Amino acid sequence: PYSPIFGGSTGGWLRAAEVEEKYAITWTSPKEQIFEMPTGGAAVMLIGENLLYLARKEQCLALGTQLKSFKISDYKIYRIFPSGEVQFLHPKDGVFPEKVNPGRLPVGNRSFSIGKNPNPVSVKFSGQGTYE
Amino acid sequence: ASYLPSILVPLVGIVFPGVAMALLFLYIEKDDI
Amino acid sequence: ANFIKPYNNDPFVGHLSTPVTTSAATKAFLGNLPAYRAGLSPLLRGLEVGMAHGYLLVGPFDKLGPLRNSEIALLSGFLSAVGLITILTLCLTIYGKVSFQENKDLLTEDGWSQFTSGFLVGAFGGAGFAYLTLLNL
Amino acid sequence: SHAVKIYDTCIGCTQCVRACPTDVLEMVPWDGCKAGQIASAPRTEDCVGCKRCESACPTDFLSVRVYLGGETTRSMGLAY
Amino acid sequence: TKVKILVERDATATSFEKWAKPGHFSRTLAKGPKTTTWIWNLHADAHDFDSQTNSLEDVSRKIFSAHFGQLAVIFLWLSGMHFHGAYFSNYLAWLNNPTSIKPSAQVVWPIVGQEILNADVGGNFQGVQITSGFFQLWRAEGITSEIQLYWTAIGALVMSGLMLFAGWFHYHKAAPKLEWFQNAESMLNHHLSILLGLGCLSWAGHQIHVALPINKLLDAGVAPQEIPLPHEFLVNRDLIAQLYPSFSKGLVPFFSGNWSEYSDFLTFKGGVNPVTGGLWLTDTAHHHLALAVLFIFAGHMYRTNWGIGHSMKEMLEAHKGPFTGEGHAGLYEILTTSWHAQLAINLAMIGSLSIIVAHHMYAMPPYPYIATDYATQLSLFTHHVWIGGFCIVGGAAHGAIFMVRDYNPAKNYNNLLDRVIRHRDSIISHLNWVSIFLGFHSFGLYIHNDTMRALGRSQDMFSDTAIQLQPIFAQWIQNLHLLAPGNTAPNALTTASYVFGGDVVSVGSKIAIMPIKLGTADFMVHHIHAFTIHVTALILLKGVLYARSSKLIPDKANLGFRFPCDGPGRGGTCQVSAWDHVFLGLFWMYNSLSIVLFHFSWKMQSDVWGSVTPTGAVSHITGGNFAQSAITINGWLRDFLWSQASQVIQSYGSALSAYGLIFLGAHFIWAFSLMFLFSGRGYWQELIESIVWAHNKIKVAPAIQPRALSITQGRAVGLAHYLLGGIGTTWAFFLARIISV
Amino acid sequence: VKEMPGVSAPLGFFDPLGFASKASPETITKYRESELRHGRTAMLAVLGWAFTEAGCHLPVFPNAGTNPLAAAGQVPFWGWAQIFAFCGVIEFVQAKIRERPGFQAGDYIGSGDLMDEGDDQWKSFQTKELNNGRLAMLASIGLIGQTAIFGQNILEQS
Amino acid sequence: GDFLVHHAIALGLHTTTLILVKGALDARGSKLMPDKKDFGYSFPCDGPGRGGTCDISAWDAFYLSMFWMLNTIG
Ligand code: CLA
Ligand code: CLA
Ligand code: CLA
Ligand code: CLA
Ligand code: CLA
Ligand SMILES: CC1=C(/C=C/C(C)=C/C=C/C(C)=C/C=C/C=C(C)/C=C/C=C(C)/C=C/C2=C(C)CCCC2(C)C)C(C)(C)CCC1
Ligand SMILES: CC1=C(/C=C/C(C)=C/C=C/C(C)=C/C=C/C=C(C)/C=C/C=C(C)/C=C/C2=C(C)CCCC2(C)C)C(C)(C)CCC1
Ligand SMILES: CC1=C(C/C=C(\C)CCC[C@H](C)CCC[C@H](C)CCCC(C)C)C(=O)c2ccccc2C1=O
Ligand code: SF4
Ligand code: SF4
Repeated sequence: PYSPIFGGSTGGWLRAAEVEEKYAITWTSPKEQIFEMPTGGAAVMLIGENLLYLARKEQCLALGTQLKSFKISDYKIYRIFPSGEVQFLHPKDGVFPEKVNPGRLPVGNRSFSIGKNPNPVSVKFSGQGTYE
Repeated sequence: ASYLPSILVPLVGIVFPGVAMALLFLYIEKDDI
Repeated sequence: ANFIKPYNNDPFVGHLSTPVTTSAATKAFLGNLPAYRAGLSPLLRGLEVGMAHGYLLVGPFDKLGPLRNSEIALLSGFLSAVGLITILTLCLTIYGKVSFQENKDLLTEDGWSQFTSGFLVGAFGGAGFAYLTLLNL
Repeated sequence: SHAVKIYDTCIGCTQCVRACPTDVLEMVPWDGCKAGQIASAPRTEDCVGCKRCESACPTDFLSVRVYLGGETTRSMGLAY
Repeated sequence: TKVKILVERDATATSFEKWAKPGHFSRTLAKGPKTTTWIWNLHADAHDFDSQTNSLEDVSRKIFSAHFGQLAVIFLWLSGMHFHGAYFSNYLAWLNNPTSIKPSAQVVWPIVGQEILNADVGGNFQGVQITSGFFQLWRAEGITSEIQLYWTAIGALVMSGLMLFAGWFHYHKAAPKLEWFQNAESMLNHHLSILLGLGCLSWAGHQIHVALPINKLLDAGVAPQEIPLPHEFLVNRDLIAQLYPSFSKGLVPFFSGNWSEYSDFLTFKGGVNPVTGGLWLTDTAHHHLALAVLFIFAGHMYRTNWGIGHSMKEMLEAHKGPFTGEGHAGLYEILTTSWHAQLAINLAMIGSLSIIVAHHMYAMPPYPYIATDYATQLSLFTHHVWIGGFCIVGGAAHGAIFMVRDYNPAKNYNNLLDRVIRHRDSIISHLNWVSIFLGFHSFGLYIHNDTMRALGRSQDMFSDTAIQLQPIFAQWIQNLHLLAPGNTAPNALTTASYVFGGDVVSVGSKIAIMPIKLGTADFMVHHIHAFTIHVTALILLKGVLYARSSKLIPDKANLGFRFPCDGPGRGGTCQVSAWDHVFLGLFWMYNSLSIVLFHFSWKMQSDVWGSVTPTGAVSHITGGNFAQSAITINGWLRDFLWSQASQVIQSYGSALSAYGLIFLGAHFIWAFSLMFLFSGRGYWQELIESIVWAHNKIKVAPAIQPRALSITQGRAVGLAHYLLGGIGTTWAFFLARIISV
Repeated sequence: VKEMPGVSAPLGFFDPLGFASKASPETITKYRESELRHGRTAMLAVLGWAFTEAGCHLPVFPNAGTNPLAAAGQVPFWGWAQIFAFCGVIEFVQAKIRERPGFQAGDYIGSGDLMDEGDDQWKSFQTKELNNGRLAMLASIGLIGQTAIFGQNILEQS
Repeated sequence: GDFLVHHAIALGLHTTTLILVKGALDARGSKLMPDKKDFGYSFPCDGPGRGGTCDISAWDAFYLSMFWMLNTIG
């Protein structure tokens, strides 16, 4: 239906996509043009909405980078589970991670230089490394 | 004496490793405990 | 024309509908094998597979074994085939007990157990039949 | 999953976020830097451990650091 | 007139200003050295023109003039060879008595006692015995004097100067425009009709007028002094009519169509000349004449300026079937817009052609007295085999480079390249299966034979006196080639080569060439060859296909052609680039060619090369121990390496001592390579940090900071030293084993 | 039917005697199946006759290498029995094919379910097969006849 | 001969000790990895960044020194 015109390749997803998380990428193409598949050789993107399926988030983000840096197209990425659940992944709040977005909260932030971590001997026999 | 090696070498080199590998294979992928 | 098209009309799956992969010849040939035939109890599937693979296995040991040149070559080959069949049935039992742990399609504990019992019986039958045939030829 | 940590030496240039192939990193508002932004790793379950973020770091020593740990299907780079 | 000459006058100014600015070509290196890595980069990107300019015209002008420079270097090398033959060689003495006199054209100054390397070759001469077969080549040309060699060297020097001047002129004075380069039809017409057509025609003329009569007189026993000068064979026709009484008729038969009258010196007898042990000169003359005709004909196939001809673009677009979508649509653009694609094809073909040359030259010795020169035959075979392997792997590498850089999916929609990339997984999986099958079966035959021989169960091995694996197909082909003369090649008096079957051609009591029987050992070794070739193809094809992307790195193309890794993520991502695939393919090519050379050497020493008695009895070098000893790994270790390594290890104190020294040095370099191959960069960087602290403590500190070799450079150095050590070890081994004779 | 492959020829549709004029689709399908089976068998038979005539014989049939009809005797009864078994196995496979709903006469490759779209080139190539097969049928029957009547055998001025 | 071989043995011992002592002393950090101690004793690398860091852990020092130990004992 909305999938880009592709002749098929042996590099698509495999059984884990059916049994584990699969990924989908949607975008809008102003015109019809040829882009390189992360798996196969080449595919034609439809005018308007294009929906594509992949087995790894890295493939989706590589294709998104290709679109952004070559055809200046905005894109969205979702994760589909076998149970039917769908989760929105790449634009987490409608703005790319490079751009600052008020409301985000820091995660994994340490308030001291990297060289002030505790020694391994200090954290020993506890299920933790120096960074944690 | 002079009969034991015939009995044991096959057990130690075939039967013992076979059963040992069977049990280890069962336990490695048991998925519980 | 174009004899290569995406499998299942899904361009994004890792497969292709080549003449080898999806043609009447291959679909009908594989769909009638015991491993995939319809309306077969798993015991019957195992029995067919064992019969096929037991008769098949006596020959190499019989003709290329160390006792091939002795007048007892055929019996040694049969015994080697029996031992290998026993090993393979051990493999099948452990695989079934490891894979399907939490009568039907072959992918179940009881289904696979019945398949393995059938395979053992059929493999011993095939080896015995090969011995019987080769004994006088 | 791997553990990604950002230290306060960061100068908020965004290069680590751009280099990330799995969209693990992002920019969050901050006040300890001139740019007013700092890198964060909210979703490290998608981190593969390529350490591209560290390679793309101007600060003397790697304000962003990656410590490899338990391996899952996502972090192991497996399409299967 | 679509095909036309276009040039730019004074394209580049000639000055030395750039010569004092190393790294000027690349934008990154032009800023000067901050660390020692810069230095290495300057020698690594020197000839990477594509990465220095974004314009194809500039890259094309650089390639053309670099090719001119290479031609100048080759001409200088030829000049040096010919000059050392004329002034420092015993060519005349060898001419007089080729069998006994050992060729030599190199002399060593006595400075440290190295004059021992001046062997007692003969002819009142002392020097290093040469194994380049130059003496046989010169004799085939009817040189018969050192004045001619001197003038050959002078002409080569003048040609080298002309090539240098042409390179300078075609870069800095008259640089052809890009449209000039993109003429595949015209270029092919000119290279086929003239370079290869008229080249063959001119060489055939030389042979008919110079080489043929001179060599016929030499075979008759005429001393070189009494042989009239070659120009004397062009002025008085009767002087040639005595040798070939068909010139008397002149050129009138040629134009009248009665070519049969030339059968005197244009023959099709084949076989080998019994006197010199080489191919008949008349056969080679007819060969080159026929090739000249064919090349001239084939050079008119392509359309250049007059309507008639073939347009390769249409030709490729026309070939498309149901299984391949768009067929060969877009390949012409690929091969006329990217030098890497063309270089890949050309290197693959040159390498395969070099290996074919190596195979054909030993089977049918083309030059006089080259067959019995066992040292020359072995050296030429191994040299050209190595060159062929290197060229094949280089073709693979440049195909990968094209895929990474010059591949454009927009222009390659659903054509052959697209489809190959789209079933690359199946291709590689099946190549992997066939490689494993070949390896298992072939090498397990050897392991099984070794195990049975160790257990005393000789009746259970894969040997002639045991379970037999006869190469029935090869034997059948040999029989057909044996029966060809008179039945399928009625006008050919003798078989193409005596390898297939026939008499034993021996010259001066030495077996020049004899039939080679194929047994179970030949079967096993041939399947070993196939296994190694399939594995090398696996590695290189996998590097080419997965050069742009993979299930690990979907965006590998952005990382470039050669990069160390993509980090320790996804498990580990070491050696994931196509350059690393070439790095491994070089090892596997070296292994396969080592096996090929060992097979050739042992088989020829044990089954072909040897001596004959007046009765006709045959005594080979190793007594035919190949059949029952080449079927186990221990047999190769003992009867080939240990047994034939006696010459090298015992060469000390003789003229061959240099070969023993090089044997040890090659072992040393091979072991040294493992230091780079196994270790990683971090250790060495930290060690260099400590050493730099030591230097700094004494106020010695280079401004160019030292750096451990990059990961890619570490691998490259390890591979280069590994190959040098292996090649040198086998070089010394073969040359000392085949010069103690 | 006129649309099915094989028609393209100087003769066009060639049905002098009425066999497909009113035949039901089942009978026309059976006729096409027979035509293709005979044609393919005849192509292989002619190729094998050429192989035997040229002296090309397997290592296991060393003595007989001159006349195919003569060579047929050298094959023991069990050799022919195994030929028959192999042919019957292939016939069983093809019978299993014909049970599938979308079967076309002689399309044991399932072209209907394989091609992206039905094409004229495919029809022309099927016609090429049918024509070379008809020629092979006539040639094979002629070979056997000319060798039975005149015992000299082909390549011996026959 | 004994003299030359003894000096070769001294070379081997000194080089193996150099490798092992460098590994032990730089185990806690180097200029390339000032926080090496945080990554443990045996880790593959620290990525291709800042020049490449293959075989930078102390375990890699032991792995390299094993070759020299074998060579000198040989
Ligand atoms: C570690 C000590 C050791 C080792 C390496 C061997 C090695 C061998 N024994 Mg001996 N043996 C040993 C102790 C040992 N034995 C002791 C203490 C006894 C007294 C019971 C015997 C009595 C014995 C007999 C009677 C025979 C052998 C035989 C053999 C040979 C075939 C192996 C076999 O059939 O085992 C058979 C051995 C047993 C059934 C008893 C087990 C042997 C020891 C105690 C096990 C030690 C395990 C070790 C600690 C490591 C455990 C880890 C492991 C599971 C990976 C082999 C050369 C056979 C022979 O000579 O063939 C030519 C044979 O017929 N052994
Ligand atoms: C191209 C292939 C080739 C090769 C491999 C050789 C090799 C050899 N020749 Mg032959 N030769 C060649 C071509 C070649 N030559 C040609 C074309 C000619 C014709 C002119 C000769 C004429 C010739 C004669 C007449 C003699 C040799 C001799 C020799 C031997 C000693 C050379 C030597 O070290 O002297 C010493 C050479 C040097 C010390 C080199 C000079 C060092 C320069 C100044 C270094 C400059 C580098 C520079 C800094 C780089 C930057 C460029 C700069 C200019 C800007 C050696 C085996 C001699 C021999 O065999 O004696 C028995 C001998 O007598 N050759
Ligand atoms: C017809 C004249 C002729 C003659 C007398 C020779 C003679 C020789 N050739 Mg040459 N050769 C010829 C034509 C000829 N060649 C042509 C036309 C080709 C192109 C395929 C070659 C390719 C060739 C190779 C690749 C090699 C030789 C080698 C040899 C030598 C091997 C010994 C021998 O008995 O050769 C007998 C030669 C043959 C049995 C080859 C005959 C080839 C036939 C004529 C092919 C004809 C192709 C046909 C015209 C295609 C037309 C298509 C077009 C219309 C579209 C000998 C000197 C070998 C050599 O010198 O190694 C040291 C070697 O390796 N030949
Ligand atoms: C027609 C032949 C040909 C041509 C024109 C090129 C041209 C090129 N190649 Mg290709 N290549 C070739 C053959 C060729 N190659 C072959 C046969 C191989 C197989 C080994 C390769 C493998 C190859 C790889 C793997 C790569 C290239 C690359 C390149 C580019 C850069 C080369 C450079 O900077 O040189 C620099 C030259 C040197 C640093 C000199 C080193 C020479 C060797 C290591 C030492 C030689 C030792 C000597 C023979 C004996 C020493 C004796 C001892 C005792 C001292 C350039 C486009 C590189 C690239 O990125 O291109 C895009 C690249 O990555 N090539
Ligand atoms: C002598 C050492 C050696 C051996 C045995 C191998 C073996 C192999 N290499 Mg390796 N390789 C080596 C050195 C070696 N390599 C080195 C030094 C390098 C550095 C350049 C490489 C680089 C390299 C690459 C880059 C590639 C290989 C590949 C292969 C495979 C080729 C396919 C094959 O033959 O499978 C058959 C296996 C064998 C012949 C091994 C011997 C097995 C014998 C016959 C039977 C053993 C007994 C049996 C298992 C008993 C079982 C019971 C027992 C467990 C008790 C195979 C796994 C290729 C590969 O994997 O793809 C196909 C490949 O791509 N190798
Ligand atoms: C044709 C051919 C082929 C293939 C083939 C095959 C694959 C075969 C197989 C075969 C087989 C695989 C066979 C088998 C058989 C089997 C049998 C025949 C069985 C039998 C059984 C029995 C008889 C049993 C019995 C019994 C039992 C059950 C138990 C016990 C008791 C008794 C004894 C009663 C191909 C096309 C590829 C190629 C060409 C050739
Ligand atoms: C080795 C060398 C050298 C030398 C060389 C030489 C010396 C060569 C020569 C060469 C030559 C000397 C060549 C010639 C050629 C010729 C030709 C190639 C001709 C052709 C002709 C033709 C083709 C013709 C045609 C015609 C005629 C006959 C007339 C009429 C018409 C026509 C036109 C058809 C040197 C020392 C420098 C150095 C190193 C390299
Ligand atoms: C030894 C070694 C080093 C250290 C080696 C260095 C720094 C090379 C030193 C070269 C010297 C300074 C030049 C002089 C060398 C010879 C005396 C002659 C010149 C040889 C060629 C350069 C022409 C690495 O940096 C390295 C990096 C990655 C993997 C393996 C290794 C590795 O094995
Ligand atoms: S690359 Fe380094 S300095 Fe730049 S934003 Fe990321 S952590 Fe901060
Ligand atoms: S060990 Fe070296 S090549 Fe491998 S991932 Fe680490 S830095 Fe890259």
